[PDB]
This record gives sequence, structure tokens and C-alpha cells, in this order.
Amino acid sequence: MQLSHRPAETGDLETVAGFPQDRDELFYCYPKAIWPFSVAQLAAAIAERRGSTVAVHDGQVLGFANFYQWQHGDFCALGNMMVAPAARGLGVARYLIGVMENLAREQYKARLMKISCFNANAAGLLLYTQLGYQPRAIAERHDPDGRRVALIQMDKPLE
Ligand SMILES: C=CC1=C(C(=O)O)N2C(=O)[C@@H](NC(=O)/C(=N\OCC(=O)O)c3csc(N)n3)[C@H]2SC1
Ligand SMILES: C=CC1=C(C(=O)O)N2C(=O)[C@@H](NC(=O)/C(=N\OCC(=O)O)c3csc(N)n3)[C@H]2SC1
Repeated sequence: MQLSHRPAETGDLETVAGFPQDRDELFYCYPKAIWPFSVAQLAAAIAERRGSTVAVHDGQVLGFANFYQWQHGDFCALGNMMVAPAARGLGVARYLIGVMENLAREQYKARLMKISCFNANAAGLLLYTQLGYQPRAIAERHDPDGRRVALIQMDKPLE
């Protein structure tokens, strides 16, 4: 993969909104969203968040992420990490996490990145572990069926 990045643009939204393939996937990247996902929901997230970024390969938007918390001199918390179905497992999420870590260090002078991952998302837990994140706490949350799920709160020092 040769990947590049840029700020998300309006033109990208229909593409990104296409990424979650089912209710679970949507929940694991955007738990406040309601299925079906839509550009309006995505745009509403972008408006209340920062650092909405896309990753591009061979002319295709393949990844998206942003921050849902940002505290200058302190930390940022990664949100909305989404990858195109055809590009899963090819390093897009790793690439984007690295871009977002740089953004957190550079723009927000953060010392820490926080990532919170739902317990069912084994691939996410394993990837963030590979990238140097450690688990710090587990919180109870509820899924759309009202079932209890565990949110694994991980973090990583940035420099
Ligand atoms: C005239 C040709 C058209 C073509 C064509 O077939 O040549 N289309 C497509 O392939 C359809 N694309 C979209 O719905 C689209 N994103 O696709 C989602 C994805 O990439 O997964 C979109 C619409 S508005 C916007 N900002 N993005 C239509 S658009 C009309
Ligand atoms: C993986 C993506 C995540 C995203 C994201 O990028 O969208 N998050 C947010 O915006 C954070 N909000 C929640 O924890 C949350 N809302 O209440 C917030 C609170 O209690 O403090 C929630 C989750 S399930 C439920 N019933 N509520 C995390 S959860 C991880």
C-alpha cells in the first residue's frame, strides 16, 4: 500500500458512510449512530469533532478517523475509525492511527492518545495492542438491543 492523507471533505461522505457493513460494525465505530448510517449522521459527527481525516490509496478513500475528545497539552481520544471493506487488514487503520497520533502531538501537544474499543471488536483490540496501546479500564455500556457490552479503554504515550 501507498497511502496518503488529507482532511475529510464533503465529497468523501457518501463513500465513508458506506463503510460500515452492518449494525454491529456501525456500533463498534460510532455507537451513538442509528442504523442505517447516512451522510447526515456522519456530517453531524464531523461538525462536533476534530481532525476528521481520510486515507487514500490509488485514488480511493479507504479510511476515516477523527477525535471525539481533545485537550491541549494533555490527550486526544480517537473516534470514528472506519475502513472500507475491500481494504480491511491491509494497513489502512494502522496508517491512519499513525497519522492521528502525529496530529495529536503536533496540533494538540498531546502526551497521550486514548482509544476506547468495544469488547466484541477483537481485530481492533489486537491491532491497538500491536501499535503499543495498553488497556487501562473497562466500562459498562449498552448496545442498541439494550445488552451490556464492555468498552475497553486503552491508551499510549505519544511524546
Ligand atoms: C454519473 C455518474 C455517477 C456514478 C457512476 O456510476 O458513474 N455513481 C456512482 O458510482 C455513485 N456514487 C455515489 O453514490 C457516491 N459515492 O459512492 C459511494 C462509494 O464510493 O462507495 C457519491 C454520490 S455524491 C458523493 N459525494 N458520492 C454515483 S454518483 C453518479
Ligand atoms: C469506538 C468508538 C467510540 C466512540 C466514537 O468514536 O463514536 N465514542 C464516543 O463518542 C464515546 N461515547 C461513549 O462511550 C458513549 N456515549 O456516552 C459517552 C459517555 O458515556 O461518556 C456510548 C457508547 S455505547 C453507549 N450506550 N454510549 C465513545 S465509545 C467508543
